[PDB]
Amino acid sequence: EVQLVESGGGLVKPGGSLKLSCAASGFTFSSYAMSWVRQSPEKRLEWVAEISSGGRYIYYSDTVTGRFTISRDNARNILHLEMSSLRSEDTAMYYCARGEVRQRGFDYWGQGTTLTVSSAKTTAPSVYPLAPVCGDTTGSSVTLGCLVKGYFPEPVTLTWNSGSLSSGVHTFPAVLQSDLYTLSSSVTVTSSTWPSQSITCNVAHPASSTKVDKKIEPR
Amino acid sequence: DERETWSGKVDFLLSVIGYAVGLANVWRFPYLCYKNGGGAFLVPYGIMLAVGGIPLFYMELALGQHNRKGAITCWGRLVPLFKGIGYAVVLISFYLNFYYNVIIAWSLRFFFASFTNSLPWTSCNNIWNTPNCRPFEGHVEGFQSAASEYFNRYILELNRSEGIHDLGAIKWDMALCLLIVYLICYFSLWKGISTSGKVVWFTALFPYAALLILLIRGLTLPGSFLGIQYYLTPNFSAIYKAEVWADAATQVFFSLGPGLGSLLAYASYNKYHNNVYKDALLTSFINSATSFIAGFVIFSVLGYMAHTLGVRIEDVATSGPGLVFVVYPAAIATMPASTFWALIFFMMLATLGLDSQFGTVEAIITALSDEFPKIKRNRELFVAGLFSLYFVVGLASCTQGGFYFFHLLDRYAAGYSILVAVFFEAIAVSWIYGTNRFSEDIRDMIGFPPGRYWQVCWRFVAPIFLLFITVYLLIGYEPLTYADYVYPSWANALGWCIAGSSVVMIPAVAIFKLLSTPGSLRQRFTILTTPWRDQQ
Amino acid sequence: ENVLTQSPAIMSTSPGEKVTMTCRASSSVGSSYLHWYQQKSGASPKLWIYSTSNLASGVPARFSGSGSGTSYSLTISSVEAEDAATYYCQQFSGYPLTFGSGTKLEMKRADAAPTVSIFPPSSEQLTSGGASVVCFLNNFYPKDINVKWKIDGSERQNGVLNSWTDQDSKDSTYSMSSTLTLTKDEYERHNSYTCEATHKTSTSPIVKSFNRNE
Ligand SMILES: CC(C)CCC[C@@H](C)[C@H]1CC[C@H]2[C@@H]3CC=C4C[C@@H](OC(=O)CCC(=O)O)CC[C@]4(C)[C@H]3CC[C@]12C
Ligand SMILES: CC(C)CCC[C@@H](C)[C@H]1CC[C@H]2[C@@H]3CC=C4C[C@@H](O)CC[C@]4(C)[C@H]3CC[C@]12C
Ligand SMILES: [Cl-]
Ligand code: NA
Ligand code: NA
Repeated sequence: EVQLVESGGGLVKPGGSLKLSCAASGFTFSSYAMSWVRQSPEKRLEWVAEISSGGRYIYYSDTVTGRFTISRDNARNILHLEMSSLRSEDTAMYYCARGEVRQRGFDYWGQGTTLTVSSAKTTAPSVYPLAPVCGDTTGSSVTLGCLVKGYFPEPVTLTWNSGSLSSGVHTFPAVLQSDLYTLSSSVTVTSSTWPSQSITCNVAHPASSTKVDKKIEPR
Repeated sequence: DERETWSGKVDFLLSVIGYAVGLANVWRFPYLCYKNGGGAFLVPYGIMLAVGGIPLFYMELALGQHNRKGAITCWGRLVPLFKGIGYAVVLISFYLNFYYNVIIAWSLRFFFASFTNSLPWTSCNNIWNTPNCRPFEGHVEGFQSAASEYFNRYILELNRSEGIHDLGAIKWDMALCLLIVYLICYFSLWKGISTSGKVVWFTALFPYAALLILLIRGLTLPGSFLGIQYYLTPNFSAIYKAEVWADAATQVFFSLGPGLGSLLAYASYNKYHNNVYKDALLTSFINSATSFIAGFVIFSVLGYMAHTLGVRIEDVATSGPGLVFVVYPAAIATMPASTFWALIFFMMLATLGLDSQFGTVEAIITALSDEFPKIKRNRELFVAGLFSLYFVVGLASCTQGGFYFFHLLDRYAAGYSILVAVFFEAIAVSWIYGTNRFSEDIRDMIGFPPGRYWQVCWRFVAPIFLLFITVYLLIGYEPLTYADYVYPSWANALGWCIAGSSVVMIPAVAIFKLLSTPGSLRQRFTILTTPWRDQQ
Repeated sequence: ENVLTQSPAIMSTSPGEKVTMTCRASSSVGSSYLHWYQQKSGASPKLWIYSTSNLASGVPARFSGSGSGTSYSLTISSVEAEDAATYYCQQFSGYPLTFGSGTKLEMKRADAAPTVSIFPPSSEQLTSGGASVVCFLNNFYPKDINVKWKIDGSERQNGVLNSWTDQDSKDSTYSMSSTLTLTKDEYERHNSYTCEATHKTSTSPIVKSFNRNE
C-alpha cells in the first residue's frame, strides 16, 4: 500500500549543498503532513523538519533552521529537503516519515537515505585474502577471512562466492580510523570444503567503481 | 499582535455556554416537541443537530480561534472578496440589541413587581382589567386571562396603541428598567474579557440553579406527569412530515446562534492550540441538554395547570414571550410560596438573556477593535457610546406601542439576514478558502485533521441545510400581523430594508472591493481569493 | 527542547521473561502525545505504540504502554527473540519534536567461549609497505571480550582496530575482529605474533599465536 523511498544522499564537502527527495506512493500524499527525521551513525534519532499537508505550516529544528528548507510537490507526490551550509554534525541517515495526526505519531517511514559530510577524499579499498597459518590442524572446521582496509566512504558490500555462502559467515562492521574505513569478514567452512572447493570474497565499492574478487588459497 | 486571552478556560466555556443557552431554550424547544410528536421530535432534532447545526457551530469557533481577529477582519483576512460578511454580520448584531434587550427589561419589571404578598397578575378585579377577564387561559380571543390582561394592559399598556404608527406615550417605569439592563451590560463589558469572562460566572450558572429548584418544584405538583406525557409521548407519524423536519432544522440552527460574529469573537481570544473541537462538542451538547431539562421545568407545571386549574393543554402550551410572561406566572400565582418561585423564575429569564446579549455586543466591539485601533484603544469609551445609541432609540420599546415595535423587528431585522450571511459564510470557507486549507489550519491547532464527516458536512449539507430552512421560512410567509392588528404595507417594506441593509454589505463590499484593485479579471480574483495568511 | 532520556540503555533478557523500560521527559507531556517506536538492526523505525497505550497495526498484544506527565514506560508481557531491537519514545506535544535516547533490547543466553583464529598479513599487503595481522573471536557470549597482542612476548597496545558484530539472530552470540597493523619493515623485524582473548569463560586466556617462518 503506502510506501516512501528517499533519494539523493552521498558525501559532500563541508559548506556544500545537497537536496534529498522522498517519493510517496500508495496513499493520498496531499492530505498528510510529512517530516524529516535523521539519526547519526551513533544511532541518535533527531527530528529535523515538518511540513503541513498543504505546505502552509512548516517547523524546523534549531540545529538546521536557516540552512535547511523543506518543500512539497503534490502533483508528482515528492517530498523534498534542500540542505545548504552543511556541517559535519549533519552526516546521518535521513528518514522521510509520514505523520499527519500528532496524537497518532509517525505512521510510515521511508527506507532512509544516507548523507556524509567530510573534507576527506574518496578512496577505494585494497582487499586482502586471509588464509589460515601455514600447515596446521584441520579440526573439521577451518576459518577463512577477507580484509578490506583503508577505503572511504561507506558503504561496501562483502559477500562470499557470489552470495551462495551465507552460513558460518561473520561480516564485521566498518571502523573509521583517521579518515579511512577498515572492514573484515570471516567464514568458517568444514575442512572437506576447503581448499577442495575454492572460497572467494566479493568486495564492491560503487563510490569508486570497484568490483574485486579475491580467492582464498593456502600457502 | 499579542492578543488578550481568557483569564481561564472556564471563563471562555462559561461565556460561550452562556451565550448559547437563552430564552429559545425554554420558550420554543419544549413546544416543538409537544407540537411535533412529543419525544419522537428528538429524532429529526438530533439528526439536524448533528449534520447541520454542530458543524456550523464548530466551524465558527475554529475560524475565531485560528484567525485571532474579530468578525470584519477575519473574513477580510480569510477571503477579501467576501469581507462584507463581517460587516453584514456586525450590522445584524448591531440591529438585534436595539430591541431584543427589552426581554431582559420585561423580566426585570416582573422581578421588581414580585416584591409583594399577593402577585398582581392573579386577580381580575384591578383597574386595568376588562369584563372579558378570565381567571386563567381560554380559547376565545376576546376573553383573556388575568395574567394576559395584566401583561397587555398594565406592563405594556398595548391597549393604548392603534398600531405601529401609534407609539403613544412613553412608560417611564419601563424606560428605567431598560436603563438598568444597559448598566448591567456596561460594567460587565467595558473592561473586556477581564470582567466579561467573570461576570458570566453568575449569568451562565444561575439558570441551572433556578432550573433545579423549579424542576423539583414542578415535578412535585399535583398533575406534573400529565404534562410530561404531553411533552414526550412519542407520535412517530411526525417524522414523515416535512414541516417538522424544518421545525427541527430551524430550531437547531438559531439555538446555537452562529454567523453572528460572537463565536468568532469569543474564540479569537483563545490560545492558538486550544482543543476547539472538544470545546465545540461540549458546549453544544450543554445547549441542547439545558433545553431538554427546561421542557420538564415547563411541562410539569404546564400539566399542573391542566389538572388542578382546569385548562385545555392547547390553551397554555405556547411558545415565545407569551409562555414566560402570562401562563407560567399564572401557574406560580396558584402554588404555595408563590412570590419565591416568581423571583427565581424572572431572574432566570434575565440571566438567560444577558449572557447571550453579551456575545452579540462583544462581536461588535472585537470586530471594530480589530479594524479601527483608535477604538480598540478606547474600549470603555466606545462601548459607553454604543449603549448610549441603544438607550436613545430603545425608548421606542418603552412606548405604549412598544410591543408592536418589538414584534416587527423580531420578524424581520435578524431572521433572514443571518441565513444568507451564514450561507455565504459556509461557501466562502468550504469552496473559496477550501476544506483542505481549513482542515490543514485546525490540524495545526489541535494536532489532528477534522474527520471526513466534518468537512463533508461543511461542503454539501450545510448549504442544503440553510436552503431547507430558508425555503420553509418563505413557504410559510405572510404579511406581519399581531393579535387582531394587521400591519400596514409600508411597515412590511421597512422590515425588508432592515433585512437587506446588512446583507447588502456582501455584494456592495464585493463590488466596491472588486473595482478597487488593479489588474485583469482573473488576475483580480486571485487577488481577492488569496488569503492574508497565505501571502504572509 | 523537551529532552527525553530512556533507561536502561541496553538490557539483556531471557525469552519468556518480562521487561520494562522507562522514558523520562524533562518537561510534562500530554498522554495523547507520547509514542513509541521499535527499530530493528539495519532497518527503519516503526510506529509501535501511540498515545501512551494504543498499539499500532501489527504489533502483538504482548506489548503495552503506560505512564503520564514526565514518566512513561514500555512493557513486554513475555519477551520473544523477535523483539530484540531498540525502542524509542517520541513526544509530539510541542516543537521541536524529540525522540528518546533509546533502549536496546537483547536476548539473554548461556555463556559461550570464543573460537580464536589468527591470520598473518597476506603477500599482497606485504609488497606495499603494509602488514596487518587479523584475529577473529567468533560466536561467544556475553558481549564483553578483551584482546592483547604480543609481538615476541612483549604486548603491543597501539595500532589496532577492533570491531564488534551485532548479536547473532541464530545462536544469539557475538563476534569480534581485532586487526593489528604494522609497517612491512617493523613487521619483518619480529618473528612471533600472538593474540590472547581474555573472556569470562576462562580464568586463563585462550591464546593463539604463529611465527613468520611457516
Ligand atoms: C436532546 C439532547 C439531550 C441530546 C441530543 C443528542 C445529541 C447531543 C447527540 C445525538 C447525535 C450526536 C451526534 C452523532 C454524531 C456525531 C458524528 C461524530 O463524528 C465522529 O464520529 C468523529 C469523526 C472524526 O473526527 O474521526 C461526532 C459526534 C456527533 C457530531 C454527535 C454529537 C452529539 C449528538 C448530536
Ligand atoms: C438544572 C439542574 C437539574 C441540573 C443543571 C446542570 C448544571 C448543574 C451543569 C450543566 C452545565 C454544567 C457546567 C458546564 C460547564 C462547565 C465548565 C467546566 O469547565 C467547569 C464546570 C461547568 C461550569 C459545569 C458546572 C455544572 C453545570 C452548570
Ligand atoms: Cl434548542
Ligand atoms: Na443566553
Ligand atoms: Na438558544
